[PDB]
Amino acid sequence: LGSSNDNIELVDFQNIMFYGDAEVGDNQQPFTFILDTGSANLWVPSVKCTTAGCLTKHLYDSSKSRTYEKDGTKVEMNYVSGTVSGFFSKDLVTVGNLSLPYKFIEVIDTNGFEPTYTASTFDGILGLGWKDLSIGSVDPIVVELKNQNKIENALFTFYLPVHDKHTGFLTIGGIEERFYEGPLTYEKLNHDLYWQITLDAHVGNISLEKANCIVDSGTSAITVPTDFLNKMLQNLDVIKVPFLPFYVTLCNNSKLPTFEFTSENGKYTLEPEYYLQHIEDVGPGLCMLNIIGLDFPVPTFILGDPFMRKYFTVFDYDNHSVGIALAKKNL
Amino acid sequence: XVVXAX
Repeated sequence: LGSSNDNIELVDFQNIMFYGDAEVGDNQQPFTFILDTGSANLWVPSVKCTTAGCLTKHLYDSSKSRTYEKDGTKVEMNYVSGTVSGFFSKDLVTVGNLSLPYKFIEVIDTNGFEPTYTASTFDGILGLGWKDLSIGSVDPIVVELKNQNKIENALFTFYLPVHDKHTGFLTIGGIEERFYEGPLTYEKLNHDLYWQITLDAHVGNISLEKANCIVDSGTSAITVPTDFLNKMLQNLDVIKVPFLPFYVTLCNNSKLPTFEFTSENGKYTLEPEYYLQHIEDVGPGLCMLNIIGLDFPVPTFILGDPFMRKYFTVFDYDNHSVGIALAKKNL
Repeated sequence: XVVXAX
């Protein structure tokens, strides 16, 4: 194929999120995952799953895998959107076309991840974050694949799909020009936890210097600290439905600002067309901001799918940095 | 929405 470059194809989910596939056990056993750079653990719904959410999912059968390596360590995987239960197990994970004995979680209780889990098409979540972000300290997949001379560089890359325009790819091992436009620009991680970097946040006249910015493929929206969100919805003609993170605006609202993130290396912007979600069925020419107030311990912005949809992103483990370039409209 | 780890 492409020398040392994998390429797990991505497919959009409801035009907001995206999924990719991978397998466990020496007998393949395919699973649709959410490729989450926002987490560092790999879990899959087990045949031992007894919760309703699993009814619709592809399940993992260890007894059918010559590679299965038991463990049984009870484990709870916690996310911002939910919680998933099960236990540790090790088997042959296959991403793209590379396999490797990998440790993961067999989930048997998905009640804490509802209604999200039953309303989605994915089976499990495959973390792509850092070792310190995981549970049961598991070295990342791309790291191991590198530490096992299976790939050239300890880094993966994302080119999110566009529903009826083009699919996408999760390239592992190396960077490919077919995916981007203009020059790449690297920003150093301020910590080896989430793929978190430091940038100045500037929307209208609101500005947050040295804000923590998490590049997260596992987040469907653009997260913004509460205070910032409130000041941001000021002289705008947006409608917040009381007690709902539902902000309605006229898609053509000429007051809608453009997010501006900057460092001494570059300037990344996100215009309304990138963070607006069409809501035509609710009302004609109507849109919702797909932005949300979320306060972390330290002022943080989660650059979710909206950002990554406009910006081709490189996640370098070896250089501990994030590459950012404009994505090609088409392939 | 969906916000992926604690």
